[PDB]
Amino acid sequence: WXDTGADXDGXEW
Ligand SMILES: *C(=O)CCCCCCCCC
Repeated sequence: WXDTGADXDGXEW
């Protein structure tokens, strides 16, 4: 869990 969103570059998935 974490895989689907570090706080900035991308978003969810
Ligand atoms: C949450 O997304 C944790 C990531 C799961 C790690 C599973 C190991 C993968 C390499 C064997």
